[PDB]
Amino acid sequence: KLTKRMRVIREKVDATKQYDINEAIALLKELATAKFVESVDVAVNLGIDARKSDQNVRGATVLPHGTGRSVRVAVFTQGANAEAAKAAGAELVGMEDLADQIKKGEMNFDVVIASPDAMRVVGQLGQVLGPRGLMPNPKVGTVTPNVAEAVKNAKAGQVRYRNDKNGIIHTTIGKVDFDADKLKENLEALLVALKKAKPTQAKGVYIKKVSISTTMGAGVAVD
Amino acid sequence: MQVILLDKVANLGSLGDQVNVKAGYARNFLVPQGKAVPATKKNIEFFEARRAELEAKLAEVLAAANARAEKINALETVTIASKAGDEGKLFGSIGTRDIADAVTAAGVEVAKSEVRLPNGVLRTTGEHEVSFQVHSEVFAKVIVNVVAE
Amino acid sequence: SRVCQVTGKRPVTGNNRSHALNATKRRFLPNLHSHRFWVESEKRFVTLRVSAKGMRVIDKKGIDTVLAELRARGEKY
RNA sequence: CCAUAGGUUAAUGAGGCGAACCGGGGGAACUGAAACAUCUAAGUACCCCGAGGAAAAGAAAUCAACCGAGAUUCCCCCAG
RNA sequence: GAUGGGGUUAGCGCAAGCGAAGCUCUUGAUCGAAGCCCCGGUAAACGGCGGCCGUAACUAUAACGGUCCUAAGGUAGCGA
RNA sequence: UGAGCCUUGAUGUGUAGGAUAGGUGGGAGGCUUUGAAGUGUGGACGCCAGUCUGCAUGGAGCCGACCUUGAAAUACCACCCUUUAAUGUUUGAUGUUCUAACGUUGACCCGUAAUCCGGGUUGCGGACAGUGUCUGGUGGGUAGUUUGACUGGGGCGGUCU
RNA sequence: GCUUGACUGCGAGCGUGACGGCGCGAGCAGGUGCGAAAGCAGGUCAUAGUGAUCCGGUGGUUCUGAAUGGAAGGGCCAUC
RNA sequence: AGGGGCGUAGUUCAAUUGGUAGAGCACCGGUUUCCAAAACCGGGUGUUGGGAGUUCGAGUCUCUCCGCCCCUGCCA
Ligand SMILES: [Mg+2]
Ligand SMILES: [Mg+2]
Ligand SMILES: [Mg+2]
Ligand SMILES: [Mg+2]
Ligand SMILES: [Mg+2]
Ligand SMILES: [Mg+2]
Repeated sequence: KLTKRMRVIREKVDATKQYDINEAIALLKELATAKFVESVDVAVNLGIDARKSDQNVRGATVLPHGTGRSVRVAVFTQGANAEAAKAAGAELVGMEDLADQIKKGEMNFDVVIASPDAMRVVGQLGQVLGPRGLMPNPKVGTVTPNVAEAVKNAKAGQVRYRNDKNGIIHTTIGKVDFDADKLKENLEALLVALKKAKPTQAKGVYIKKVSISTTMGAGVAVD
Repeated sequence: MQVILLDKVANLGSLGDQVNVKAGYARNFLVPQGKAVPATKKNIEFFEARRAELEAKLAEVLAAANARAEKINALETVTIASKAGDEGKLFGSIGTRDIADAVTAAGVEVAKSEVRLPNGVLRTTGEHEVSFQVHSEVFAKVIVNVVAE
Repeated sequence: SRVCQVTGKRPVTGNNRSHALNATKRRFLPNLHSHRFWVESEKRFVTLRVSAKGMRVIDKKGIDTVLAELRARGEKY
């Protein structure tokens, strides 16, 4: 049934047992077996379940190491914030024209940032940006008066996360070619932000399991 | 309830095998039927003492076995004669009776049973290679020279 | 009577309580059982009225040792 | 089958009585609480067992508090 | 006795504080029968056997019912 | 025969549609004589639409990839979620085959001038029954009590701040 | 229209109750609000909208901490 | 208190279990026969207790706002 490519992947990783961060990151570097450069895919299970409305978590984190995942930033803002956004390196800055370009189907951006005054225009794009999860939300810091900082903070390696229905976290710390030590710092910085996001009523281990995997790599548990 | 086996009760093992077992089991079955005894400090030392006693017994019976062995192994060739057997046709055989006395030479007594004569009943005249079994593991060796009357 | 021949346990009295702590007099009796103990020296079975706690001490102390103490008290068998 | 149970003798000892006191095994209710359940009365009355002129207890796995005391019993305080 | 929370302190810390191991206080996952809930039966088991409305060739009455409560509303016989 | 997890397999129709398109990322890939597509029933299930791959056969093809679509696909993976199925791990639940505890108000022998008792022999039952501790339920069977006052006597009615 | 005085510590002197208690209070201290200010504000036009103590719960607190350091527990404050 | 539970057309009770609330009888009509009654249809009857989330979209899942429940439980 399984081909030789798939069988060697599961031969390299024995996921039936847990592994320590030091060993886990070593395994991740040896799992990079693809024609194209891969990106680490986080597989963290939370004991808390989003089936309770108040237990939902939305957060953001800027990573110094970065991820490489495309970061084209479209900015909805007016006035001095538009110049500050351009000076901060925003690829697209506009309001109604850029919204109408989006309505015309020009979607050459990966991240939308909006000023609170621009929320009126971005709200009209809710049918387009909403299902794709690109809609700016204050809880992730993408709706801010300090538009230049949001453009900055993003660019490099700002990553977003939103809990699913099964209470699982599927983020990305960065590319696979990143150094093991940097990747460990990357996930560690992510982990502390999750602890802050944790509520209180949740009478369960915040994380049900921490695992890491690449594009075609197997899941190695982290301890 | 530690108890020292006296036989091969079921799967518990065999004679002389301390094993942990539920109290009731021994409290009313092994002991009143005599199949075992508690392996208590006092009893266990007596047990091990009897064990070592029989062990040294085996040592001696095998130590004295090598004694008889060497006594007769190293050369100790015999040349006793009896009937009118000569050369060519040695005529008669030498069997459990005369052979035992021969190797014994009024000393190294080896039972007539052990006189394992492999090459038939040694009818031809000449050099003959005869072994003895003083003990089950001891493989003794003797050379017998047959001479005419 | 309900007296253990090994440990000497006998009925004792206490109170039945309740959620209102009402106290009514009661009796606590030992977990006595008539058992036939195998005495090796006489190769015989001797029946004793023993408590469940008494059964535990018989294994620890030995069948002969416990009987020796009973003979000091002095009784029939 | 030995044995054991059992049986027959012979030696000793115990039996019962007696006031309170003492130790132990059991152990109320009336009453008080202005009723009444917890509680009180009370481990009292009473019953049973055992002992003595006394009994019981008794020679620290005790107290103290960083200083020390040195078995048990009894009295006065501590203290309502 | 799963898990979680406290207390204590080896240690680390200028100290703020943190906290190993151990002991300890607690929280009570899991297991858990009858019973109860539930499903039937049983009245020579304890027991129960009402109202409302309409309807006969005159009236009347209501068999012929219908309706509600109820579980179901008194038969034979007897009856100031 | 239970209830568990562990792993694996399988399972994911409101619809548009590629339609047996869980959940969420990763993901432009995918992908591979090592059985390319295929071709033949291994298919069993299922919506009977479809799905996974006895294995044999053939030898590089295979496929992210529009549109609608939540929507982009059992093409891509961690591995999980549901439906679960098997597999590994644990307590129990009965049934049975036992005897050795225990029971015998079965038979026989002795103590023994004995329908008691004890011992022995044997049979039957048997890890039950029965008993102890703890515990749920039931329990006028038996106890200890309560069951107010004002009031043109009391009760009834009414009243009590 | 603006606001939180429905303020905190107190309180001269009175009222009404057998008492437990209840009620009124200028003024003082600290911080407020509204006014430009004088000033007003310690809930509501007033008089009903309520329940003592014990016990337990919660927060705060250098008060206590049964050898000592803690802690438990207790006390005090807030409060159920 | 704590753990299970339920509140859909005037009459009750099904469901869906995110995509989609019927039947019951009462009522008015229509059929059916020579005609009546019985039967057979049409149809007029709904916010799935209520409120807010979650959602592309939920009477459905969740949080609950409650009423009415069954089990179970506690010393102002
Ligand atoms: Mg009284
Ligand atoms: Mg005297
Ligand atoms: Mg008359
Ligand atoms: Mg009384
Ligand atoms: Mg009166
Ligand atoms: Mg006003």
